[PDB]
Amino acid sequence: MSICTSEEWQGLMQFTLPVRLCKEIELFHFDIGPFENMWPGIFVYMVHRSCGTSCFELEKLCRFIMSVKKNYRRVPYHNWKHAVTVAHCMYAILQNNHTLFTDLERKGLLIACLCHDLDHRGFSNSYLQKFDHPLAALYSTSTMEQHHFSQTVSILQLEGHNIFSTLSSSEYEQVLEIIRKAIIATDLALYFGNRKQLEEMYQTGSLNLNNQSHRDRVIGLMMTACDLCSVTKLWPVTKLTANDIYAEFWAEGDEMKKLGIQPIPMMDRDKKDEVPQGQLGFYNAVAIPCYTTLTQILPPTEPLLKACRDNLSQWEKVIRGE
Ligand SMILES: [Mg+2]
Ligand SMILES: [Zn+2]
Repeated sequence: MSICTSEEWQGLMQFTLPVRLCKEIELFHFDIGPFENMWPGIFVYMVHRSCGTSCFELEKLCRFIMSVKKNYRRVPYHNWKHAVTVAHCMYAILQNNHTLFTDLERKGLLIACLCHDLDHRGFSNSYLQKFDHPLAALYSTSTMEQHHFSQTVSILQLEGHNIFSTLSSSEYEQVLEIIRKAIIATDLALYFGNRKQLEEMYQTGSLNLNNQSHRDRVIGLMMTACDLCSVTKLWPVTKLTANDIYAEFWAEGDEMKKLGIQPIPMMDRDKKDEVPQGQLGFYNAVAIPCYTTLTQILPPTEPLLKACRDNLSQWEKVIRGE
């Protein structure tokens, strides 16, 4: 476990945000990349704007963030920058659907996003499972997600870190569940079933947001939507990130090789030609449907779908030499 120093959050409480960004965070395609220094501050801004200033305890929040920060590894993809990006997509969905969600749901969904990949190694579930690695035996399914949540909790169990103290033991235990379920939903295995169910539910007319089971399923889709949002950015950003993903996918497949296993096309660095054919598969199979159902459920999220289409169009172009 890694704790933030004394004078990191104190100088971060000093943090104020420039006007130009204030007006641009609100945008779905907004890219946080150009503002590394400013990332902790931006989350806070997003919290405040969505949850309220007097609402969260400030000393605690700032300690919480820099400790979340320091427990993200320096891996190519699933790092501190993934976290804030994913957090940002949430804020964008939330802002456009603010009232649909309660003040606890919004509190918890934003904190969950930031924490959803905590202590990621750059290794997939399947890897840790087909091998072991103690984590696949401790958490048998949704291996890494279960770790991610656990770590969130450990971070909350630190001196001055428990931002949720000021809640009622009723609310406190409610929000830990919203998080747990949220962090778990980002296991992409679940997503496929969850979308069809939701597809089904919307298509028949059954979907009801007062239904806690329905609700949970909707929140699920949101988490998938955010965890993937880099496919919703402008093309050059989108393309750069794919490098980082693969950087990890390959380092993984290499270790499969290193210990006598033959990795799929997607984690085979000698198979870089098939990538754009895989990306097209992934957009069509996974991302397009994901943002499609989500737009039906929540119409203020159609922009996310467009961005994704546009990016699919680009991938098609790479395939045909252009
Ligand atoms: Mg993850
Ligand atoms: Zn993720």
